[PDB]
Formats: sequence, C-alpha cells, structure tokens
Amino acid sequence: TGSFNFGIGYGTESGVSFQAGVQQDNWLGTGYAVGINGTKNDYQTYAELSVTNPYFTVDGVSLGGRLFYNDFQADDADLSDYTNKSYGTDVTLGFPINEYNSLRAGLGYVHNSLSNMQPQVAMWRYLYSMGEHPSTSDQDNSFKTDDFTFNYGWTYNKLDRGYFPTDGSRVNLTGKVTIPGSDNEYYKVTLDTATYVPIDDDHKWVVLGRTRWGYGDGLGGKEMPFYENFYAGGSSTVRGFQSNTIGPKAVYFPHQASNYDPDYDYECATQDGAKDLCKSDDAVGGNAMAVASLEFITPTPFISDKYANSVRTSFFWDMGTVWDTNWDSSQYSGYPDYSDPSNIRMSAGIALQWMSPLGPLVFSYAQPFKKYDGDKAEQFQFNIGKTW
Amino acid sequence: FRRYGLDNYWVXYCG
Ligand SMILES: CCCC[P+](CCCC)(CCCC)CCCC
Ligand SMILES: CCCC[P+](CCCC)(CCCC)CCCC
Repeated sequence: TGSFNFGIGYGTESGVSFQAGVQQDNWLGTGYAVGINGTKNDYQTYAELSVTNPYFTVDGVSLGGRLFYNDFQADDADLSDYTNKSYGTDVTLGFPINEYNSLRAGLGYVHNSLSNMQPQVAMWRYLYSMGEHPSTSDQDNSFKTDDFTFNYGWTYNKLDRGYFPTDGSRVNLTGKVTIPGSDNEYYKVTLDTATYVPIDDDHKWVVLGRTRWGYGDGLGGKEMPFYENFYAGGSSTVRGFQSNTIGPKAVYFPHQASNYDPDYDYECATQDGAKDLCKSDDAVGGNAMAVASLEFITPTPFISDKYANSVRTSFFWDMGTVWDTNWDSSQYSGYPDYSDPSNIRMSAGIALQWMSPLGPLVFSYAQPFKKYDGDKAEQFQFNIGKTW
Repeated sequence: FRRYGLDNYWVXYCG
C-alpha cells in the first residue's frame, strides 16, 4: 500500500529542515516504485518525482527516472550572493556487479536560471568564458543554461552494519560530462571513501579514515560553471569550521547595493565609499577540493554496557582544501592566490553520536589548528535527524 | 545525506 512521510530536523549546517513525501511500491501494478518528495532548509527548497523498477531485467538491473526542481539562495549557505532556480530530468540504469559493488550509467537534462548575482571576479570570469558580460556595478542580472550530460557512478559498500560501522569500507565515485549541444562544456568527478579498521576483538576501539575529493574543469575555453563548485568546511566535512568557509573568497567589484540601508552591512557598496575591488571573507567554492580525516572511535566513558551500542564517542583530526584552478594570480597580485591547493585547513575535535529513539543525534566540538585569512570558525556543531 | 544544490553527499555519520 501507499505511504506518506513527514519529518522535521535541525542542525548548525542547514538550520531547520522540513521533509514531506509520498511513496508507492509497484504503483498501479506497473512494477515501478513511485515517489514524490520535497525538502526545505535555510538555503534550499528541493522537490522530486521518481519512478524506479529494481528489476528492469530478471537479474536485478534497475531502470529509474526522475523529475526535479531546486530553488537555492547562496547567501543563505554562507557563499557570495546569487539565486539559482533549476530543474531537470534524468534516466539511470543500475547494475549490481556483485554483492558489494554497483555501477550506474545515465543521461540527464538540467536547466539553470541564475539571477541576483553580486558581481565578483571568479564568477564574472566564468560568465565571460560563456560570452556573457553583465554589469559589474549592479546585482540585477540573469543568465540561463541548458545542459545534457552522461552520468556515471560506482558504489562499493562492505560496511559491517547500517549504523555505527566497526569494519569495512564505503566508496562512492560519481562523474559526469556534458554532451555536445549543451550550453556548458565540462566534466566533473567526485570520490568519497570511509574505511573502518577495528583494533580490539570486541570492535569497541575503531579507526576511521575518511576522504573526499572533487575535480572538474571546462572543456575548451569554457570553465566549469560556479554553480557546480565544490565546498568544504562544516559539521559533515571539516568540523570546527563554519559551513562552506574553506577555499577561495569573493573579490567583489564596487557596486550600488540593491536595497541600501545604513542600518545593515554590505560588501563593496559604493554608498559606503567603495571605488575599487574589495577583498572579502565570503566563500565561493572552487573547481578542486580535497578533504581527509583520521578519527579514533573509543568506548563511551561513564555509560552502561547495555546502552553502549547506542552511543559513539570519537576523537578526530580533519583536514581540507578547496581551490580555483583558473584563478589568475598574475592579474590579481594584490589578492591571495586562490589557485594554490596547499592552503590546507586543519582541526582537532571530539564527537558524540546517539542513535536515540527519535533518531540520530550528533554533537561535535572542534578547534581549527590551521586556518587562513577569511576562514570562519564554528567550534560547536550539531545535527538532529537524517538530513544535514 | 546533505545536498550541495543537486549534488549528493553521503555523510559518514549515516553509514
Ligand atoms: C510507472 C510506470 C513507468 C513506465 P516508464 C515511463 C513511461 C512514459 C511516461 C519508466 C521509465 C523510467 C526511466 C517506461 C518503461 C521502460 C521503457
Ligand atoms: C584507517 C583507514 C585508512 C584509509 P586510507 C587513508 C585515509 C587518511 C585520512 C588508505 C590507507 C592505506 C594504508 C583511504 C585512502 C583513500 C583514497
């Protein structure tokens, strides 16, 4: 039978999150599981319709299709400001290679409608590569693209259990490339790994090694769109840093602020006296990213053996860098070199996780030990629920 | 999970 689901969560990364949806396995006897779901948090509203048949072949090759919509406000994600309203569709074949591996191959279409972009160097450099030349002194602008992509994926999952793993690894590799006829011309690859190594026979002392890598670039003279950038920093990547703070910072052009009021703060506003380019501490992401973490899981102090399996205590060293391979350092010698991958941020901290009756609760306290100009710290972080 | 626009990031805490 059909089912409805409604959830509410909260975290330092995304604020209050609302989730609503409907799902029906074998909807109307078609053999397709059909779902309609939406999510809303501080910076994004996302909705999707999905239809998937787990047995497109008798050997478990799956066929799935999706329709989706995204409304995103970048200032609400602690980035330099822009609005993106996007939508599209995709079709994906999933192949179970063996017990622990699956491969995915699909085709996608996506329309992106960018507007309210606050003028800044890296973003205008991408726009220029597309033949778009909006004004540098106003936030009233528009840029739309239509892209078609080939999408591929690989997931390896041999984690020993679905919650609090003590052994095994989970690896996810995702890639895509535009198909000729798309407005953009680029490729993009993301790799995530989590490996757990138990030390004791009882698996109460475990070492987790975690990595995340991202790399994308334009084909030809076009750059990868800034709306496909990678980010780092926050409760789920490099703990102890404010969400998305790591890496390049916007270099703003002097502009007349859309709704000026001397009661609020603005970046490079002409009304404040701005007549030249302004350095800032607003993150913009980058086309290259790497994160690494070593985390030592220990027994939880002053807790009962009966309720030990419900709580996880851990101590970690997190590391992260994000960079812009197309940053022109020679042209912007008076600004930090945002193309430099060696500005590795580091933090050390502790985390407490509880698989409570209501759901997963995660708290962390971490201190940056290595940071750069413009990076913002957020020592205490937490998340309640399954959305981050 | 965490979304970065339309991209997905499986958070290790969910594993
Ligand atoms: C709920 C029944 C859905 C059937 P499909 C879509 C039919 C036209 C709208 C599912 C396609 C998945 C990508 C067509 C089956 C395979 C060719
Ligand atoms: C305890 C697990 C360590 C997993 P690795 C190292 C992670 C460091 C942060 C590989 C170690 C080989 C000896 C994962 C590397 C993936 C690209």
